[PDB]
Formats: sequence, C-alpha cells, structure tokens
Amino acid sequence: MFINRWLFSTNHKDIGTLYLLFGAWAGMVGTALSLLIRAELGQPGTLLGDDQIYNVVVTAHAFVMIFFMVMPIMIGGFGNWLVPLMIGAPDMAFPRMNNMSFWLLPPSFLLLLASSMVEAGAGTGWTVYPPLAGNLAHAGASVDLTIFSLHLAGVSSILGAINFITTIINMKPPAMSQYQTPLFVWSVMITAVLLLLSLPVLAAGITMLLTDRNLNTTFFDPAGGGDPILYQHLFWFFGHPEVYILILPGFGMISHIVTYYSGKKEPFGYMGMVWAMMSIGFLGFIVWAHHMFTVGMDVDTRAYFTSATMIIAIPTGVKVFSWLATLHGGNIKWSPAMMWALGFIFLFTVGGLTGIVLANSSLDIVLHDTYYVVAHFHYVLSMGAVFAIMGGFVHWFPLFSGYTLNDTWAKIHFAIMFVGVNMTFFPQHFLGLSGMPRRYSDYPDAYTMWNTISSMGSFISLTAVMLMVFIIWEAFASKREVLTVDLTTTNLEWLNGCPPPYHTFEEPTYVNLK
Amino acid sequence: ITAKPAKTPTSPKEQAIGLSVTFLSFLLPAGWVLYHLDNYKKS
Amino acid sequence: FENRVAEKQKLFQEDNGLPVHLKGGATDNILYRVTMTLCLGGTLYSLYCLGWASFPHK
Amino acid sequence: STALAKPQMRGLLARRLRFHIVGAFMVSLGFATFYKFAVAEKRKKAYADFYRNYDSMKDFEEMRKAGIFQSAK
Amino acid sequence: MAYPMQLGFQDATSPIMEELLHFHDHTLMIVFLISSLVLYIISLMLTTKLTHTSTMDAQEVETIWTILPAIILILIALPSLRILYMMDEINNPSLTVKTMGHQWYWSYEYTDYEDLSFDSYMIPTSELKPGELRLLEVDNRVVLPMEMTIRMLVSSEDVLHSWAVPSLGLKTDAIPGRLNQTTLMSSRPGLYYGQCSEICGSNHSFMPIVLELVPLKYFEKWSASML
Amino acid sequence: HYEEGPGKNIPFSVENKWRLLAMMTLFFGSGFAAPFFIVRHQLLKK
Amino acid sequence: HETDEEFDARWVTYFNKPDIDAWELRKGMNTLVGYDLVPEPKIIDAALRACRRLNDFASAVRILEVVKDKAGPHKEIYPYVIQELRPTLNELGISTPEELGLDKV
Amino acid sequence: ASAAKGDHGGTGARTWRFLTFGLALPSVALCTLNSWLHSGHRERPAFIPYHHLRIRTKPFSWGDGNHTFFHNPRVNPLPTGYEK
Amino acid sequence: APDFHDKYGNAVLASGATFCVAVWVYMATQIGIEWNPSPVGRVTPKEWR
Amino acid sequence: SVVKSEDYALPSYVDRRDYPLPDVAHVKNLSASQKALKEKEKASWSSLSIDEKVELYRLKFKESFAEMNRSTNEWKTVVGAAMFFIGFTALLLIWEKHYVYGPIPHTFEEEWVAKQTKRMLDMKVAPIQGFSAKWDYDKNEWKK
Ligand SMILES: CCCCCCCCCCCCCCCCCC(=O)OCC(COC(=O)CCCCCCCCCCCCCCCCC)OC(=O)CCCCCCCCCCCCCCCCC
Ligand code: HEA
Ligand code: HEA
Ligand SMILES: CCCCC/C=C\C/C=C\C/C=C\C/C=C\CCCC(=O)O[C@H](COC(=O)CCCCCCCCCCCCCCCCC)COP(=O)(O)OCCN
Ligand SMILES: CCCCCC/C=C\CCCCCCCCCC(=O)O[C@H](COC(=O)CCCCCCCCCCCCCCC)COP(=O)(O)OC[C@@H](O)CO
Ligand SMILES: CCCCCCCCCCO[C@@H]1O[C@H](CO)[C@@H](O[C@H]2O[C@H](CO)[C@@H](O)[C@H](O)[C@H]2O)[C@H](O)[C@H]1O
Ligand SMILES: C[C@H](CCC(=O)O)[C@H]1CC[C@H]2[C@@H]3[C@H](O)C[C@@H]4C[C@H](O)CC[C@]4(C)[C@H]3C[C@H](O)[C@]12C
Ligand SMILES: C[C@H](CCC(=O)O)[C@H]1CC[C@H]2[C@@H]3[C@H](O)C[C@@H]4C[C@H](O)CC[C@]4(C)[C@H]3C[C@H](O)[C@]12C
Ligand code: CUA
Ligand SMILES: [O-][O-]
Ligand SMILES: [Cu+2]
Ligand SMILES: [Mg+2]
Ligand code: NA
Repeated sequence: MFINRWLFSTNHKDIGTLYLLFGAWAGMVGTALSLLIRAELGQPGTLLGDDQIYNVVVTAHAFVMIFFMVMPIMIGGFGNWLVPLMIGAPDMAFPRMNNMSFWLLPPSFLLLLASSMVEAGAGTGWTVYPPLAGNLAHAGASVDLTIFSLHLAGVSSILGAINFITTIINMKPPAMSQYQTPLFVWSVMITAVLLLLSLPVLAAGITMLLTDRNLNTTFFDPAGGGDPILYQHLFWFFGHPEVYILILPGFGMISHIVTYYSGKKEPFGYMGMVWAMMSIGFLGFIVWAHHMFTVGMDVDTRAYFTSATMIIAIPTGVKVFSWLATLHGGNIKWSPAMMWALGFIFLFTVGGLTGIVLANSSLDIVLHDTYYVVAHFHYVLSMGAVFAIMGGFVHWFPLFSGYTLNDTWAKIHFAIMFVGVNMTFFPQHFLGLSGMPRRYSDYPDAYTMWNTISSMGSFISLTAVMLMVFIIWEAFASKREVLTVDLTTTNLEWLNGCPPPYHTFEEPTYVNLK
Repeated sequence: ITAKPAKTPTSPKEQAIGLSVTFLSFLLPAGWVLYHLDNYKKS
Repeated sequence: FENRVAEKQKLFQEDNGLPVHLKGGATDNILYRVTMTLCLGGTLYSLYCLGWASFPHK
Repeated sequence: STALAKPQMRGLLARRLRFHIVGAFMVSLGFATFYKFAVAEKRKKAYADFYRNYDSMKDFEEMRKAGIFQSAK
Repeated sequence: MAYPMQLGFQDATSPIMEELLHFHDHTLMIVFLISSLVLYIISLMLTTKLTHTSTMDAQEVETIWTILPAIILILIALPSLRILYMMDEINNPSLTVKTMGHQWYWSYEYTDYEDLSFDSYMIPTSELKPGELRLLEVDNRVVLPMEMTIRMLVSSEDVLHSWAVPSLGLKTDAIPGRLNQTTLMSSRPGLYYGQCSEICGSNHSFMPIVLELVPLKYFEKWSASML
Repeated sequence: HYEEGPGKNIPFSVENKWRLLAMMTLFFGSGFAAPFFIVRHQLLKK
Repeated sequence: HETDEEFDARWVTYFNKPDIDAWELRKGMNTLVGYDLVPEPKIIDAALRACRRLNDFASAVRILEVVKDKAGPHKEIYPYVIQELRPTLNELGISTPEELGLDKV
Repeated sequence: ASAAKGDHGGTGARTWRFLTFGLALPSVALCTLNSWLHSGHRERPAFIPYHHLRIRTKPFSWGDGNHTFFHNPRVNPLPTGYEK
Repeated sequence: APDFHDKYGNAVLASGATFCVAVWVYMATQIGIEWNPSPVGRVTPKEWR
Repeated sequence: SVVKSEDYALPSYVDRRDYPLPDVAHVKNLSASQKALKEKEKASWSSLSIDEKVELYRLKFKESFAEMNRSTNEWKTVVGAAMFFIGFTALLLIWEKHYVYGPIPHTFEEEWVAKQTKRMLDMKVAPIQGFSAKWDYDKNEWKK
C-alpha cells in the first residue's frame, strides 16, 4: 500500500505533496550552494579555488533554485494541490501522466549531481553558453549530464503543462466560464502555456549543443559556419519566458493571499488581473534579446528590445496597484502569510524597477554582466518568487496537513528572512553600479565592504531557513488539528476540510446558469 | 483559523531540543567540511 | 477476424480487484516484473557508473 | 452643548484616501525638486565646473611627473 | 577604477559615460519615487480601522494606472534612445586598435601602419609593486591618445570574453569568428581599468584591461619607439 | 483504500515527534550537506 | 446610482418588513457594514425594531457595536447616533454596549 | 503556436471584446505612437533624371498631362526635376 | 488571562536586542574583519614610486 | 461549546468586525435557566436586569467588539526573538572568521594602503566627485 500510494500515485494531492517535499529538499541544496558562493566572496582572496569550482557552484545554485525548488513547489506542488480543488474537479485530466512529471525530477536532479561529481563539473553559468560549454573548453561528461538533466526537467514540465492546460480548460463545472475561475488557476494556466511554447525551443538549443559536443555538428562553432550567438538567441527565447513562469504562479498566490487576509470576498479588478497576466505572458515572448545588449546587435534592434521590454511595466503595474486596492478598505488580518505577501508587493516592485533600468540598452552596456543584474533578479526571485512561496506555504499548510503552525514563530521567521535577504542583496546594487562583474570568485579590493555585508546577510537568511524547518517540525509535533477557517464561501479549496479526503468532488459541485 | 488544542503539546523544553537538533543538523556537517578546507586543498 | 471485443470487456471488468495493468492475467505480472527489474537494476548500475566516473580512472 | 450635529457619515474611507493620495503627490513633487537640485544638477554642475577650465596637458604632465605611466617616463 | 565604499558609477571619463550618468540620475529618481509611493500606499492601506469590503468598481482607476505608467515609460525611453543613437553615430576615428580575448589575458594589435601586437597579463598579487592594485594591473597597458576618437575592434581566439572599461562606458563582447566594434574617446589622460565581463573559465576573474591615455605626441613617440 | 486525515496523508510518520525530528533532520540535513561534500570531493579529487 | 435618500429608504424598508426573519436580519446587517458608510440612525432604528420583533436582544447590542466600529477614528459619529436613537433605545429597553460594560476588555 | 495568451473554455462575444480592447486596440495605439513620432519630412534626394523613372509614354488624362495623380511638389520631381 | 507575550515579551525584547547588538558589535570590531573603509579623511598618502 | 472535525460542512461561529451577526449562536445548547432567560427575552427588555442582558449577549456572541479588537504584546516576542536569532547568526560569522577564513591579501596592510592611496591620487582616480575630488591638491590634505 505504501508503494502503491507514493510511487504509483494517480492522486493530485499526493503528487502535490511529493512535489512539495522534493522542492523543499532542493531548496536546502540551493541554500547550501548560495552560502558557498557567499563564503567565497565574504572576504577578499580565494577560499575554495579558482573560478572553475566557484562557477560550478554558481551554476548548480541557479539550476537547483529554478528547476528543482521554485517550479516544482509552485507548479507541481501548489498547482497540483490547489487547481483541481479550486475548480471542483475530481483530479487532473491525466492523473497517471502527472505522476511521471513528478518522477522525472529525481532523475533530473541525479544527473545534475553527477555533472558536479565527474571531471571538474560544469562551470558554465546556468546559461551554458558555448564555446565555454563546448567539448574543448569543457571536455568530458559534465556539460552533457547538465544537458540531459535539463532535457528530463523539460519533459517533466512540458507534460505537466499539457496536463494543467487540459484540466483547466476541460474539467470546470459546466456553468463555470473561464471568467469565473480563481486567479491562481488563471496564473497556472498561463504559466503552463508559456512552458509549452518555450521549453521545446530550449530543448532544440541544448540538443544542438549536445551534437556540437558529441556528433561533430557546428551549429555554434564558427569553424563550420556556426555562431555562438545563435545559441544565446535560442536559450533566451526560452529564458525570458522562464522568468515569467517563475513569477506568475507567485502572482496568483499573492492575489489569493492578499484577498483572504484583507477579509475580501474577491480581488480588486479581476478582469484587469487576468488581462495583466495574459499581457505579461505574451510580451514575455518578444523581449529575449535584452539578455544580449552587449553581443553586437544592430542599433535598431537594441531600440526595439529596449521599448518592448519596458512596456511590460504597464500590465505589471496594474497588478501591483490592484493588490493595493484589494488591501484598501479591508479588515486586515496581520497573519504571517499576509506579511510575506506585503513584503512581496514592495520588494517585487523594487526588483521590477531595476529590471526597467536594465531594459535601457544604453545603460545596460555598463550594467550588463555586473552585480546590478544579480541585484535585480534576486529581488524578484529571492524576495518575490520565494516570498510568494513562503506566504502560500504558511497559508495553505493547514489545508494540506490538517495542522496549524505557530503563528508567532512564523512571524519571527518572516522577520529574520526579511532582514537577511535585504542585507544580502541591497548592497549588490552598489557593487554593480561601481563595476563588479558577475561570476567572479574574487574582486578588486575596493569592492570589499559591500561583499562583506552581503555575505553577512546570506548567513542571516540561513538562520531563517533553519528556523523554518523547526517550525514545520513543531507543527507536526504538536498536532493542533484544524476545525474551521473563515471565508470558505470564496475559497473553495478549504470546503472539504483539512486535509481533504483522498477523493474529493466525487459528487461534483452544483452550479447553475440562470 | 480555529483548531483543537494540541494532541501532543510541545513544551518550551521540547522546542529547545527540536530547535537545537535542527540547527545542529545543518551546521555540524558543513562546519566539518569548511573547518577542513585547508586539509583538502593539499590532498 | 471476428469481433471478440465483448469477451475482452468481460475479462477486464471482472470484479477481481486487480489494477488494470495486471488484469490481463499472469502474463501481465511477468512483463511488469521484467520491466521493474530492468529499471531498478539498471538504475543501481547507473549509480555504480557514477561512482566509477566520479574519480580519476582508466 | 445642546444637540450634537450630524458628522459626516458616508464615504469616510474614500475621503481619507483622496486626502492622502493628494498629499502623496505633493511629497512626490517636492522630492522631485530636491533630487533635481541635490543630485542631478549637482552632478551637472560638478562636471561642467571640472571641465570649464580643465587643462588636459597640465593634468598629463602632473601624472607623468608622479611616474604613473609606462609609456611616458 | 572603483574606490572603497562606492555607491554609484565610476566617474565618467568619456562624454558618453557622462550622458549615462545623467540618464541614470533621471531614471533612479523615478525608481525611488515609484518604490516609495508603493511603500507609502501599502502603509496607507494598512493603517485605518475604516472598512469597505463590498465590490469596488475598477474601470476609472485603471485608466490612471495604465496612462500614468505609460507616460513615465515614454519619459525614460526618450533620453534612453537618444543616448543609444548617439553611441551609434558615425564618429570617423583617427586610429583602430584590435583586442583579442584569450584564456586568460588580452592581446592587442595596432595595425594601421606598423604591425604592432602584444599580450597583456594580470600582475600576480605576489609581483605587485608597492601601491599597485590587486587583480587590476597588467604588464602591458593599452597605450592610446587622449581626446581622440578611437575605433576598438573586439574578438576572441577561444571562448567568449567581454572587453569592458566602466569609466568610459564601454562593454563589448569578445566572440570568436566575429569582429565587434565600439568607439573610445577619453576626455582625460590617465589610467582606466576594466575586467573581463563574460564567464570564460578558470581565470575569468583575473584578466583585466588597463588603458593608458596620453597626449597624441606621446602616443606617437610610443608607437615610433616600437620599430 | 488508504488512510485519511491529519498525519495520514503523508509518506512519513508523525506518530512520534522524536522519530519525526530524526527523519526531518536526515531529510533536510542531507540536502543542505550534499553541496559541501561535493565541493570537498572536487577539491580532493585533484 | 441612487441618491443617499433612496439608499437609506431602501434599507429602512428592508428592516421594517414586519415578518423579516432572522436570516434576513443578519444578511441585511452583514451586507450593510461592507459599505463605505456608517448607517444613518433611521436605518439603525428600523434594524433595532426588527431585532425586537425577532425577540433578539443580543443582536440589538451587536448592531450598536458595529455602528461604533464602522466610524473608525471618527469619534463624534457614535455619540451622535446614540443621541438620535435614545427615544428608541428607551422605548425598547435596549442597553448600549457601554451600559452593559461590553466596551471594556 | 498557442501565441502566449490563454482563455477559451468558450470563444464568445465576451472573449472577442476582451481581445479587441485588451490586445488589438492597444497594439494600434502603440503603432500610432511609433508612427506619429517617426514622421517629420525626410530630405528629398538630389534629382537625377534616370530614364527608368518619371516614365512618360503618353500624357496623363488630367492636369497638364505631366503630373501624376497624387503629385506632391515637395517630393515628386517632374521629368525635368523638382518644380517651383 | 495573561498570555506568553504578557508574561515574557518584555524580557524577550530586552534580552534579544541586548544580545544582538553585543554580538554584532563584537563580530564587527574584535575579530580582525577587514571592512576596507574609504581612505578619504583617514589615510595619509605615502610615497610609492 | 465544543467544535468537532467532522463539522467542516456546517455553518460556524466567527468573531469578525465586518461579519457582526454570525451564522450560528455562540452557545447552541441551553440549560434550563438559559432557556428561561430566552423566554423572558420575549417580554419587554426593560424588565431585563443588566446581568441578564449581558447573559443574553454572551449566549449569542463569544467576544464583544472591544474584546475581539484588543491589541497584544506579541510584537515584543517577535521582534526580540528575531533579534536573538540575528544575534545567533553573528556567532556563526565569528566561527567562520576564526576557523575558515585565512589571512586576507597583503594589499590591505596599512603601509600598502597608504602607498596605493597616493598612487590613486597621482593618477587622479575619480577626480570630478568620487575620490580625488576629495583631496586638496594645493594644501596636500583631504579637503576638510
Ligand atoms: C530591512 C533592513 C535590512 C538591512 C539591509 C539594508 C536594507 C536596505 C534599506 C535601505 C533603504 C535606502 C533608501 C534609498 C537608498 C539609496 C542609497 C543611495 O545613496 O544611493 C546612491 C546611488 C548612487 O548615487 C551616487 O552616484 C552618489 C551617491 C552619494 C551622493 C553624495 C553624498 C556623499 C556621501 C554619501 C552618503 C550616503 C547617502 C545615503 C542617503 C540615504 C537616504 C535614504 O546608488 C543606487 O542607485 C542604489 C539603489 C539602486 C536601486 C534601489 C532603489 C529602490 C529603493 C527604494 C526603497 C528602498 C528599498 C530597500 C530595501 C529595504 C528597505 C525597507
Ligand atoms: C522572477 C523572475 C524575474 C522577473 C519577474 C523579471 C522581470 C523583469 N526583468 Fe529580469 N531577470 C531575471 C529574473 C526576472 N526578471 C533573471 C534571472 C535575470 C538574469 C538572467 C542571467 O543573465 O542569468 C534577469 C535579467 C534581466 C535583464 C538583462 C540584464 C543583463 O543581463 O544585462 C533585463 C533587461 O531588460 C531584465 C529586465 C526585467 C524587466 C523589465 C522585468 C519586468 O517584468 C519588471 C516589471 C515590474 C515593474 C516595473 C514593477 C511593478 C510596476 C509598477 C509599480 C508600475 C509603475 C512602473 C513603471 C512606470 C516603470 N531582466
Ligand atoms: C529562484 C532562484 C534563486 C534564488 C531563490 C536564489 C537565492 C540566493 N542566491 Fe542566487 N542566483 C540565481 C537564482 C536564485 N538565487 C541565479 C539564476 C543566478 C545566476 C547564475 C549564473 O550566473 O549562472 C544566481 C546567482 C547568485 C549570485 C552571483 C554569483 C556570481 O555572479 O558569481 C549570488 C551571490 O551572492 C547569489 C546568492 C544567493 C543567495 C545568498 C541566495 C539566498 O537568498 C537563498 C536563501 C534561501 C532561500 C530563499 C530559501 C530557499 C528554499 C525554499 C524556498 C524552500 C522552503 C521550503 C518549503 C516551503 C517547504 N546568487
Ligand atoms: C486607399 C487610398 C487609395 C485607394 C484607392 C485609390 C484609387 C483606386 C482606384 C482604382 C485602383 C485600381 C487600379 C487603378 C490603377 C491605378 C490606381 C493605383 C492606385 C493609385 O491611386 O495610384 C496613384 C496613381 O493613380 C493614377 O495613376 C490614376 C488613378 C485613376 C485612374 C483609374 C483608371 C481605371 C483603371 C481600370 C480598372 C480596370 C478594372 C478591370 C477589373 C476586371 C475584373 C474582372 C498613385 O499616385 P502617384 O501620384 O502616381 O504617386 C504618389 C506620389 N506622391
Ligand atoms: C535525451 C533523451 C531525453 C529522453 C527523455 C525521455 C523522457 C520520457 C520517457 C517517456 C516515457 C513515455 C511513456 C508513455 C507515456 C504516455 C503518456 C500518455 O499517453 O498520456 C495520455 C495523456 O497525454 C496526452 O494524451 C497527450 C499526448 C501524449 C503525450 C506523450 C508524450 C511522451 C513524451 C515524449 C517527450 C515529449 C517532448 C516534446 C517536445 C520536444 C493519457 O494520460 P494518463 O494520465 O496516462 O491516462 C488518462 C486516462 O484517462 C487514459 O485512459
Ligand atoms: C556556511 C554554513 C556553515 C556555517 C558555519 C557552521 C557553524 C559552526 C558549526 C560547528 O561545526 C563544528 O565546528 C568544530 C570546530 O568548532 C569542528 O571540530 C573541529 O575542531 C575541533 C577543535 O579545533 C576538534 O575538536 C575537532 O575534532 C575538529 O573536527 C567540527 O568538525 C564542526 O562540525
Ligand atoms: C533577433 C532576431 C534574429 C535572431 C538571429 O540572429 O538568429 C531578429 C530576426 C527578425 C528581427 C526583427 C525584424 O527585422 C523586424 C524589426 C526590425 C527593426 O529594425 C528592429 C526590430 C525588429 C522587430 C527586428 C528585431 C530583431 O533583429 C529580429 C527579431
Ligand atoms: C474588455 C476587457 C474585459 C471586460 C469584461 O468583459 O469584463 C477588459 C478587462 C481589462 C481591461 C483593460 C485594463 O483595465 C487595462 C487598460 C485600462 C484602460 O483604462 C483601458 C484599456 C485597458 C487595456 C483595459 C481595456 C478593457 O477594458 C479590458 C481589456
Ligand atoms: Cu575572459 Cu572572463
Ligand atoms: O529575464 O528578465
Ligand atoms: Cu529577460
Ligand atoms: Mg554577458
Ligand atoms: Na573569494
């Protein structure tokens, strides 16, 4: 029965639980890598070794945080748990294929582990650009294992996307239109469309790198008439959509959290929120070359990409102001999830704004490949995606588990993490403006003070991660079983109790048309 | 949210144990490796 | 050929509690065990190969 | 002393919002002015002042005398 | 070069770098303003016992928060693109220099008349002369004439690199099989520092760029001295 | 059918909070420790 | 978009329905306090009299509480409302929250 | 392609109105901005009496026979060059 | 009835703030951390050539 | 009185300032005395004693508005505990500095830095604002 239940699952809740466990474990791996980065940089000189071992750490840090922590938690975990419940569906459309999307991830992770253990690792950046990633500058199996790791993660997410789109279009109550589904469901559906379209291009690109490395193709090798920049286009055609994939489920959870703890039955401006997510998803496909403003493209192309990138601020700003307008007039419950969501709104805004700085191709010449970029994306990832994850985890942990957290402990955890991430990343703006490059194991002496402070911040965030593990333990250790929650009339996922039975909605909801 | 009282309440002493054990489980292995870095960069 | 679908319908709807991947009878169990043994053995073997490839050799 | 008069009872939240959004505008305005004098104009003046009478040959000769150059001892 | 506790850009050494400084000041004002407005409005939403929980109509307010950001974006893009097109302008240089990235150092070629070339390696920390800068000096600097429009051509003979000099506003990727062009004009003599800006393997952190800007007559004496 | 309810819908047991603490400590600890030991492995390898 | 007068009259009529039931009393009050207003004394009067017809003294006190709560920091509203309601409070025998000590932790 | 948008459930009037106001007309607005922004006359080039241009094998059936139908004196030279 | 925060919150706040400041000041000033502050107004320039 | 887990499908009691009249009474099962009070309530409320009025209120509601809106001392626990853990982090940093980090490079030594600083002034590093701007080249001192 244990093997049938946990290895042969066809149940959306159990598969969601597997994803949350997997992503939590991955988050520890990714945290350890981030501390190794910041230990290397925490004083001038060399701690570990040269840039090879250092950038194997950096490369792994990124792949783990993006592919094994954020996407499994948001899409595999919250998505599987919540989407069927929020539409009254009895499971996902392809409940058995869903289980394969999960079980492809431990093999994917194993391949990433193997890449770092064989030879000298893949010290390429998570972008894996040739020729550094090719078979002369990275001879041996490491980069190929990294490519295969991405292939399996890609197949996992493509099949998961097919499952989520089909479920969300086909398995709503017959009276419920698309404009009566909750914003988190919208956010997953749009994320899934972005995955469906972008991951096959990445797959094409890394397959060409594989064949350049092993079958004597020359897609990216000038000696055969190839072009390293073609790889960059193919990678970023996926890689910009990918960052909207990382944030969109977060936006959907933030909408639910802000609505709930404002005591509101609904988010402000529902159709505007749907419009904004669809707009961001669409614009996210036509801006990729803002990752390439120093490669030598023609000036009119740089002007187009500057302009198209900045217009994404418009729909994003509609969401930010609509969250504020959802708070407006609320009976505010200062829960720990609400604290995560408020921190999200402000810190995501700061990071989005430094993204708009970077969108200007002229200024990006000086800022590209510096820590200003690192500061931008850790505000949206370490203080946006992660805050949405933490807010959703503390909000929905009682649903998934049946047990309550200690709210005071969760508030302490939020406070520590807030200090730690801001101490880590805010000084990195100064390091970037003043010219410290990315992917360096050591820096000119002038950069010491802010690197020192940034590394001290990373230890504070480590203390938060450790505290989080204790808090989850304390909840399972004490076994305070949920009785009721507020606002079930507008939060259907709670209405089958905590945790919901293995099978829910065996008798579907009744919704009439009138 | 409302909830039943804890079935198996976790006293402050019990919490100090779980917290210490949790923190040690992160700190000691990494500590051991980092303490021995120089011992590695010569072998 | 003649249409023998009704006889397969009777077989696969028999109330014997078997999951669909085993409901065809003893052949299903053989094929399943072959498959799982190859997967789990090959996976163990792949781990051995990692250990071999993780240190300098040849 | 006698009867209490009817206070405003409707739209209290909207009134609060309007007052403070206008207030926020005023502060934004003010701040734009501070920043353009303390930062942007300061920087423009600093570069314009530096170069207004800058003597690049004299600067070079000073660096040359201090021994900073490989190519010009 | 950067100095301890620096918050902003290195002082501008070229006219284009000064334009970027003023453009950054303009854009950072907007970033600070919007950031602080969002922070303020959050606090405003959270500090009243007054409530309004029934359905709110959104149409009117969404005009304002699409049109106002649209105008702000235009006010950023206009000077942004002005500077972009300025950088691209025909500048008619008096000198072309090539640099080739390598693992892990730069070589330079001055082949307008004489066929001069040389390699430029980081000075190891153990060989620094007293008062010289850790990770930044090189043995052979890029000698160049000040106050002159110079064409720099950038490529690589192995993996990607990127040739950068922050105080001149310069960063041009060094890509094998490709010859990328940028223009360099220093308003001042002196020594101007930069570092490899595309991950390129073991010693990415340790292949700096040093320009040495000198008057034309001194540049000519230096080139003449290489025959 | 499977067991349902709090502490029953999970692949690990919460029947004993100290057994649980050991499990969770092995679980999160092993993930946090793995990068340190891989780095050690690479530094020792050569 | 009705005038204030038409809004108020609709709500007075609502609570004045002689056979209003308990569900309707609760629905009416819980809906009304979602708006950006403190309800007019004439509305509160009708709601308190519905409480009388439903033999529900406790909800009458609760309604006085939420009227004060809806004023937020605008401390003049509740004493004015209580002033306007005192004839009704006397007629029906409704003690205020403060009289019942229910305004103290 | 699936484009990057998302809806259906039912393609209906509401969805197509959503597309009209949320995608189609904003795109027209953007292109209107882009265009009326790159307007402003170009320098008319030197006149060169190329024999493959300003063709006249028969007089036009209007005007003086020698002006094209939407002749713009600023930018359309006659066979002998720019007028007036 | 008084809760944990009524009974202990004052002590937690005082002891926590005290420990925090003391340990960070010690870390910042007593263990040889190189902060590399600006030489402006600090360093006397010394001949190098 | 006692809420049970098998009851999530039933209306429940809530103390929420924007839901003043909850779906059920706080007290569902009345004693003989309590049922008597509810009978008295059908007569004039003027005949109700204060204590009886409070008891009718406490049958219907759990907490009053003043009670449900009370401030707490929780922020003291949260802020002090967070500072405790941030202080604990500095212990880790002390440990790291003691057992992990070796000496920093010789370019941070006071004499190196004095020489380096002069050479930076001699090459007029950041002479408009950032660095050499702050040196008085006539008086040979930092601009006061
Ligand atoms: C929670 C705390 C954790 C601890 C970690 C820190 C957290 C950050 C809070 C710190 C809150 C600080 C608020 C404004 C900081 C600006 C500092 C500055 O002087 O900036 C200088 C500029 C470049 O300037 C220059 O070219 C020359 C500078 C010097 C001018 C001449 C004066 C000479 C003396 C200098 C004195 C210093 C002036 C400072 C003046 C200071 C005025 C405010 O750098 C930059 O662009 C860096 C910023 C890039 C983009 C971030 C903007 C969004 C922030 C708005 C809300 C804060 C979010 C923080 C995120 C968190 C906020 C809640
Ligand atoms: C969750 C992840 C995430 C998100 C959501 C974003 C969002 C954005 N990013 Fe970012 N980005 C990354 C993760 C993310 N990014 C990563 C990982 C990289 C590095 C890749 C690598 O090289 O490894 C990167 C790199 C990157 C670059 C390349 C820089 C370089 O390498 O030189 C650029 C350039 O344009 C950019 C821009 C933006 C912009 C304009 C947005 C916008 O979507 C932000 C929009 C939001 C706002 C503007 C805030 C809210 C708006 C308002 C309050 C309205 C009012 C505002 C205005 C009027 C401006 N990003
Ligand atoms: C989601 C993505 C993500 C996240 C969260 C982080 C988090 C962190 N990152 Fe990372 N980082 C990247 C993605 C991310 N990073 C990427 C893409 C790069 C560029 C790679 C390249 O150059 O190729 C990068 C690069 C990068 C660099 C630059 C390296 C260089 O240029 O040399 C640095 C340096 O300080 C850094 C540090 C950190 C630190 C200190 C954290 C910390 O804030 C981490 C703290 C811990 C957490 C945030 C918790 C994580 C765990 C969970 C959320 C699970 C919780 C469990 C449950 C809910 C059950 N990162
Ligand atoms: C949207 C704005 C424009 C809308 C369309 C405007 C006019 C359309 C009229 C009909 C178009 C059909 C083709 C006619 C051929 C030429 C017209 C081409 C379009 C046009 O209007 O061309 C103009 C010339 O018109 C000229 O010669 C003379 C134009 C008038 C003469 C028409 C002659 C009759 C054509 C015969 C039609 C035969 C059809 C047979 C169909 C049989 C199908 C079974 C171009 O002006 P220009 O000054 O040269 O250059 C601009 C310089 N600034
Ligand atoms: C470098 C080498 C990399 C190698 C990576 C290899 C990784 C994968 C190993 C794949 C093993 C596949 C085994 C067969 C999978 C069949 C899935 C399938 O057919 O799934 C179906 C749904 O997908 C549907 O239809 C939609 C159509 C079916 C999709 C089947 C796709 C197989 C995956 C191939 C990879 C695709 C990547 C595409 C883009 C490049 C059925 O869904 P179930 O939930 O099962 O049942 C639902 C029940 O109601 C049916 O009675
Ligand atoms: C980036 C994340 C890491 C954060 C820092 C971790 C915080 C410190 C944790 C303590 O770790 C322990 O420290 C001891 C030193 O205090 C080590 O003992 C070592 O040192 C002792 C004395 O010098 C000897 O008794 C031991 O045998 C010898 O192994 C021991 O191995 C290590 O587990
Ligand atoms: C970047 C991509 C080329 C990728 C490649 O080198 O493989 C090219 C192909 C088509 C190009 C676009 C088309 O030429 C159309 C537009 C032309 C404008 O001058 C710039 C924007 C413009 C939208 C171009 C941007 C960019 O250069 C595109 C998108
Ligand atoms: C028409 C559509 C759906 C309306 C509905 O059926 O409920 C709505 C939803 C969001 C609306 C858009 C958003 O509110 C954002 C923009 C706001 C501007 O005031 C008009 C254009 C603007 C782009 C809007 C056009 C249109 O009214 C949209 C697209
Ligand atoms: Cu060369 Cu980095
Ligand atoms: O990618 O932003
Ligand atoms: Cu991007
Ligand atoms: Mg680059
Ligand atoms: Na280092």
